[PDB]
Amino acid sequence: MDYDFKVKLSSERERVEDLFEYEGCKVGRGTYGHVYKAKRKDGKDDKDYALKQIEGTGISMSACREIALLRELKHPNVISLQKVFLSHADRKVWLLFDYAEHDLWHIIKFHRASKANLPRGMVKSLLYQILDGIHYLHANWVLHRDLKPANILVMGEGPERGRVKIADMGFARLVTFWYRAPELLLGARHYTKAIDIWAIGCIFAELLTSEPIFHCRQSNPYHHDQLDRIFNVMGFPADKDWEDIKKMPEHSTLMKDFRRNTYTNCSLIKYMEKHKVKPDSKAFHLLQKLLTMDPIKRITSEQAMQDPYFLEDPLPTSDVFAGCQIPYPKREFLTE
Amino acid sequence: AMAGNFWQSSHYLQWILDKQDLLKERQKDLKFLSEEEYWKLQIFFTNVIQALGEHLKLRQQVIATATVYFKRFYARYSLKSIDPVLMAPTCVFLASKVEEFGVVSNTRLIAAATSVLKTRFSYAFPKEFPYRMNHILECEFYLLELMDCCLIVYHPYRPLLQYVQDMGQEDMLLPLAWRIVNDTYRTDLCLLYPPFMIALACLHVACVVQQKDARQWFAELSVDMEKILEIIRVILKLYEQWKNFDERKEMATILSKMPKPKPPPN
Ligand SMILES: N#Cc1cc(C(=O)N2CCC[C@H](c3ccnc(N4CC[C@@H](F)C4)n3)C2)c[nH]1
Repeated sequence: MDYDFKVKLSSERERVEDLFEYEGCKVGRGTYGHVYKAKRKDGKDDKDYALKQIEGTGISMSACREIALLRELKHPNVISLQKVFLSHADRKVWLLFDYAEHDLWHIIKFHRASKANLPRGMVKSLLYQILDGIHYLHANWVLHRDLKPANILVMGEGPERGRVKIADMGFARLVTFWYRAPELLLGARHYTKAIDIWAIGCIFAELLTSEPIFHCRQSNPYHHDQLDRIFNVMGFPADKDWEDIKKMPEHSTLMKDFRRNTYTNCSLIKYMEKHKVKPDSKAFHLLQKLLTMDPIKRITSEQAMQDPYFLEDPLPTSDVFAGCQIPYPKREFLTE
Repeated sequence: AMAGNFWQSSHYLQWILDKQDLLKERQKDLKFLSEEEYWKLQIFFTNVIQALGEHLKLRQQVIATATVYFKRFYARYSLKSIDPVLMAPTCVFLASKVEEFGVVSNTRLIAAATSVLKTRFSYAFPKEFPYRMNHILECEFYLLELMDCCLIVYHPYRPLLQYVQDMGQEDMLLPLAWRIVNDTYRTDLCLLYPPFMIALACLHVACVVQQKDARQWFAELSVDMEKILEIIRVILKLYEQWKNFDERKEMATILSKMPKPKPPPN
């Protein structure tokens, strides 16, 4: 390499640890890496930032995907990438984002805790915004591949108050499956838009009841205990309800392991009736159209946004909290 | 993924460069090489990337993306900053990750780079490929940042296919038009014009070559026909340069004239 070019780039190169204060402030840890609540060292801001060090060294397929996609995506309901820091010394990649004080995992947990011890259309506004962002991704032929409450962020106090931000575009491809569509559990060889739509339905049922609808206990692309949990809620799919179930790679394993009569009184109706959600409501009918067993018989995000449920009072708001003092506590830190 | 997003893409907003801006930056290297030698070098490394991509059984879109990263890097930087011989396989490696093909193994990437230069490019490289995976991974950090992380690249193959489908002359013209699209990578066209425009220009030359009358179809397009004629001229010019250029006899000398990296203080 040219020495003059090397020293000049090194001098210009902005360092993550010189620009931000984040040590000790880790709010998340997972396969995606480490997320921190950061503050600018120069003080010409006072804003809070989400700073992510990507898992592993170098440009992984996952890091590659998130950087490539976030660089092109511009939607109010999809988290915006602001900066990329390439820590040359240790081959670590850091990503700068605005800080979302809340996420759907923490909000749902708060409600679940309260039951053991949601203003008008907060659930509806969260749904419309989740749908809106996924619709923009699907329009641009981008699949989330791993939608779940933890990566559905929601902004706290500030100019974007109560706005949904879809996070983690790094699920690249070549122990919990509560949000995996039934076709994936039967060895479907591709990710599709309907897989993200199935996932949105699980979040919608979790927002309406506080419980993960397909909550199942803890390598093989076929998961029995999870498929059993799906049938306990939905029921066993009739031949007419999903004709291409026969075409799934794990179909004869499903026939060997399961029996239609086990789930004879199982329906989404009976499940939501127990969780005090009226089956004749417009919220139920929309939920049912998202939670369809057959991926080809599953509604689209564009179609979901046109549902009359969004026209029914109250209308969705741009601020899911709608003025109301956010009862949710701020995100607590971790220790590594 | 990001299909009809061209007018809102990083590619359009940042990587459709001004020709005078491009030539101005090139002047640093036009001290060591003539304009003709610079073009001949840019044709050469386009052919190296293509041979590398073939060896790794990679799709054309991966090769085309690799070529664009390479072109983009040397549009802003000099041939001395990073060795293009290290840069070309680095571009292939990153383009396969971006394009969801996979991560080419350390052994396989270095062996493809070694075998390709030894068997197919021995006229220009007497020595064996000298770089190791640590050099490729290092160069990758540099290429990534000195492109502003702009990884999504639009090519003319996608619009070309739509164009010949509309025409209904897929069987007759697509093999030739597609070939001409490959040839436009020997030139700066990808850095100056939107991909659909290069596709229309390539389809036009293919129509001329095969004597297919598409005047009406072309008149029915809402496009700046002057911009298409500019691209066509570059394509016709490329074929005269192709005829008058023998890379096998001229490339070892053109590579020696090229500027080399200043070493660290010793
Ligand atoms: N990438 C990613 C990702 C995060 C999570 C996740 O489990 N959670 C819960 C714990 C707090 C995490 C958080 C908080 C604020 N911002 C971000 N961001 C900002 C953009 C992205 F880095 C995630 N993350 C969210 C799943 N995938």
